[PDB]
Amino acid sequence: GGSPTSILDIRQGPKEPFRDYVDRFYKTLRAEQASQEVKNWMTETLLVQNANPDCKTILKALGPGATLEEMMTACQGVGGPGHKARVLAEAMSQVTNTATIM
Amino acid sequence: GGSPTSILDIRQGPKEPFRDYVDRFYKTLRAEQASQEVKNWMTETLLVQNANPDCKTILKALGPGATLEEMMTACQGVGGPGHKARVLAEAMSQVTNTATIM
Amino acid sequence: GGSPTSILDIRQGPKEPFRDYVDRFYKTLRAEQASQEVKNWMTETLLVQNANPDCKTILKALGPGATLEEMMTACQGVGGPGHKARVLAEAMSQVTNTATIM
Amino acid sequence: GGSPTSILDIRQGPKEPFRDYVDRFYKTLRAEQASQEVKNWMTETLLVQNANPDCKTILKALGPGATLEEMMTACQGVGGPGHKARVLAEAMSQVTNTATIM
Amino acid sequence: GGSPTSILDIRQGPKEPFRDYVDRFYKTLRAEQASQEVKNWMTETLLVQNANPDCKTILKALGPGATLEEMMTACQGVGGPGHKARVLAEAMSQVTNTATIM
Amino acid sequence: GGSPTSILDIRQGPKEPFRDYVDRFYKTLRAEQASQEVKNWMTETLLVQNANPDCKTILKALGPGATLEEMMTACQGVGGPGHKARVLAEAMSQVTNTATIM
Ligand SMILES: O=P(O)(O)O[C@H]1[C@H](OP(=O)(O)O)[C@@H](OP(=O)(O)O)[C@H](OP(=O)(O)O)[C@@H](OP(=O)(O)O)[C@H]1OP(=O)(O)O
Ligand SMILES: CC(C)(C)c1ccc([C@H](Cn2cccc(C(F)(F)F)c2=O)NC2Cc3ccccc3C2)cc1
Repeated sequence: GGSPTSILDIRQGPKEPFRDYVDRFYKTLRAEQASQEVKNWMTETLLVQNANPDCKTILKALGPGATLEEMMTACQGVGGPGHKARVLAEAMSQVTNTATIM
Repeated sequence: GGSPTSILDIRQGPKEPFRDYVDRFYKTLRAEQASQEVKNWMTETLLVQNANPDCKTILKALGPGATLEEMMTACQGVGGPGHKARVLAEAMSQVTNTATIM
Repeated sequence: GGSPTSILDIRQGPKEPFRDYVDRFYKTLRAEQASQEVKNWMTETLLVQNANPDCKTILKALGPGATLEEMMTACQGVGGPGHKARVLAEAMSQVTNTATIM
Repeated sequence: GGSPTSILDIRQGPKEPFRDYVDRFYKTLRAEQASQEVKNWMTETLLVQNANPDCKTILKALGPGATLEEMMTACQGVGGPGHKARVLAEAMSQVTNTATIM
Repeated sequence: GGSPTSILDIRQGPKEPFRDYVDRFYKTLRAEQASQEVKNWMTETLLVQNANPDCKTILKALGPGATLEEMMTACQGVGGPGHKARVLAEAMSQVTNTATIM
Repeated sequence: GGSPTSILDIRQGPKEPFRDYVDRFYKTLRAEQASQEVKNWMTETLLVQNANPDCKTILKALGPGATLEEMMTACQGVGGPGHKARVLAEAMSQVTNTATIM
């Protein structure tokens, strides 16, 4: 997108949820002086790309075409139980098994 | 319901308990021009969906038709580490032996 | 007392200490319009039932009628080093051992 | 003690360190209307008893008669890396060995 | 580097995201009275050495020459589920294997 | 120490990084009433002894005579993801290995 402040850097921390950040990506767009085509594009390309790898891995898992409502339901668990319950055990139970890796 | 800010996005944080969020859902509802029925429908359909996979996993667990008194009570340990006394110990002990999942 | 803001909903949080809730419950009772016996009925009836599973499980353990000095201390362990150093960490081996559960 | 607020209940949270609370206990003493000796008695009896089982277990370990400088330095470890590193690990391997407990 | 309060110690906290700190590194460069060449130099020379081993280890992961955009995406992995779940799931299970180490 | 607030004992919280505690140790030295030599004498001794057992052990571990700059980078690695990744990884199996301890 490249529009100042609004999308070149609007990013989601790790504790910052996918839900709170989308506003950081929207409310901030309101600040950029862009055309609606300039913004809507910014919501498709830069949203998924510059936002929280816990969830980007979910945005490419759900994959494109997911409405934000889809990236919303799944990336809601970003957090200690929803995601982290599944994130700690995936690496923990994988490498333990590292003699054989699927 | 699709009413501004409340049912379009009122949400429950992964650290935010079933109570703080319930206050929000109830609060921004006072911000949308809504009748008594406008809000009663808004509670059942969105609260369960747009709210923290922890409580959301409990609300379905409660079985629809359970008064909020129950969504409150069951989702009380919902919590920062609270509910999770059951969430981490399971994910950490079901996947742990080899591959057996029950 | 079924008093507004004070009992019907006063509730201790998960990340929350027995203190601040006890303070919430206490501090607000003056705020309700009740009779003296009523309030006393709340300190004994609600304070245990509507507060923080790390600690509620304790209150039910030390038991009703136990001096607050006793409730306090045990529930002051709630919170990382006191209650936490013990329980899930033990829950790891309770379900690992799940073939046999005592 | 019984002097209003200061020593009847001044308590140390679980995550709250020995210094943050000791400060509460001290400062709150300045506010009570106690004789010089009243307060002196209070610093001893209530500082060790109503303060965070992590540090309280330490104050008992150091042994009564230790100056606060000693209670302080020792209790500073209360916290995740210094005190928690030790108890989680010990509680974990002490009971794992459960057939034999020393 | 040694320029006024910018590079003397601008350091990323262990829990401070790369993103949050880097600003303290940027705006401070803006905040000092340096020449344009000094600051450009201060970016590469100083941002990596003084930036939180979680990310200072990532800046090693990208491999020098990566545009900061790469440092941004990569260090965005700094965080609990992405970078902490890897050091928690890796370091714990590696040394466990200490009979044999690769 | 004995100078006001600064060196009598200035202390670091567990989560308090070397940037939240030491910074205090710095800003506060400008306030303590010390001779130019005093402060130089106090910046060495008190800084290492009264600060965060993780980092305190680091400052002693690098070995005296190291520049503080050498203690700063070296103590910026205090922290859960960074520092706890290393000690959490070891303490758990250090004792598991208790049949043989090296
Ligand atoms: O900082 P501590 O006193 O050592 O304890 C913390 C704290 O728990 P408390 O609610 O009891 O204060 C965190 O709470 P937050 O303020 O981060 O919400 C909790 O977080 P979670 O509920 O999200 O798990 C965290 O756990 P973690 O470091 O896994 O985020 C847990 O630390 P311990 O599990 O290490 O005791
Ligand atoms: C090993 C130790 C650090 C001590 C430990 C173990 C596991 C717990 C908790 C389980 N548990 C235990 C006591 C009190 C509560 C409270 F206060 F939070 F309700 C609670 O949930 N379950 C976490 C919830 C959570 C969140 C994110 C990552 C891991 C876990 C496990 C906390 C601490």
